[PDB]
Amino acid sequence: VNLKQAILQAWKERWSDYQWAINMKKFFPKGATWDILNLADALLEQAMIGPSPNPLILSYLKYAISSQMVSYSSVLTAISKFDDFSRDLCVQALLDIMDMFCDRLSCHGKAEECIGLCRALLSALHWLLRCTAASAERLREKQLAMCLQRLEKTLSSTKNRALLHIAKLEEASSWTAIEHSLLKLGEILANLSNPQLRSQAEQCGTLIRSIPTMLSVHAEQMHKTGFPTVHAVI
Amino acid sequence: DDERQSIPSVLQGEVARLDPKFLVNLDPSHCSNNGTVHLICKLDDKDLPSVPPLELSVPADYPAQSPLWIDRQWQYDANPFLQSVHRCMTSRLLQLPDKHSVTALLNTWAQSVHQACL
Repeated sequence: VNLKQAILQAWKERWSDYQWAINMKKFFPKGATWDILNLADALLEQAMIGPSPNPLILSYLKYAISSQMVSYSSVLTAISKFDDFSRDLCVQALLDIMDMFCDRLSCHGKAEECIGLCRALLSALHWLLRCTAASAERLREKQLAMCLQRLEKTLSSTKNRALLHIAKLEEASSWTAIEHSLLKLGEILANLSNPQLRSQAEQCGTLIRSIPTMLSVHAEQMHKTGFPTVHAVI
Repeated sequence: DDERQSIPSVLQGEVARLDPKFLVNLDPSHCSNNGTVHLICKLDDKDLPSVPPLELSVPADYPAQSPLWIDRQWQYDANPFLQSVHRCMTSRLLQLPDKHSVTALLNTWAQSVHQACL
């Protein structure tokens, strides 16, 4: 219940924006239950805000994602149903912070928290798939280019591939739905937007399709040598 | 005569008597035998927290700059405030002659973090 007056007091004044951590630690029991942290404050504030970037809060978001519960932030930015609204102004900052968030690595949860975060980021990728749909008309490609670029970026191999495989082997229906949505997006993307556009999206689609294929596919070559093994054993 | 049960006694014995403002735990065990320490510390006081250090020490001669800031670049370019904090920290570190990760390093880090408010 304290979270309401807490966020009220927070937004009510323009604090130093770094003394916020101290003010929170003081006003909060400092370890009672961190599931009522800024994690949901961003979304519950942006809901009523709608067509507004809500500044002075992204700084708090950054000072939180510095060292806080990354899992809750991930699941809450995943379940954020902003594709329907498609503000293209707030979701832009959301993808920007998510990029630097997923760039380096995740953190340890000493439990299946990692698998939960993986499922969350899978749902987040599903959400990102709607970027081209929100940018199909674009009568009033900027967001589409950046979204497909971040999509391609997030596919760093030997880092998340095993995690995505685990996630896919932990539940299928969600993954099949994501694949069907990807197919639908690729089909809807059959318009000649640009040379780079509608071309790299297919590449990311094939990459996503190859994600559950295998992780150690035999790609070696140039083995110019008559193998005597089979010869001798035969 | 051999330990066979734990890390070097001197380090844990000395760090065990530090302030309650700090909190020490262990990362994935990549320092089983020689390093014998991989600590993560979170300053809990009337100040804004920050990224934790690595704290990997060497034998008791202690020429050990234990933290190496593996996540220095992005986690410190995230905000200009903590970036300047890190810069002040680094400028303060080099003046320490034969610093000690156990006490001196963490003490200077906490001092800089508390002076960060200028």
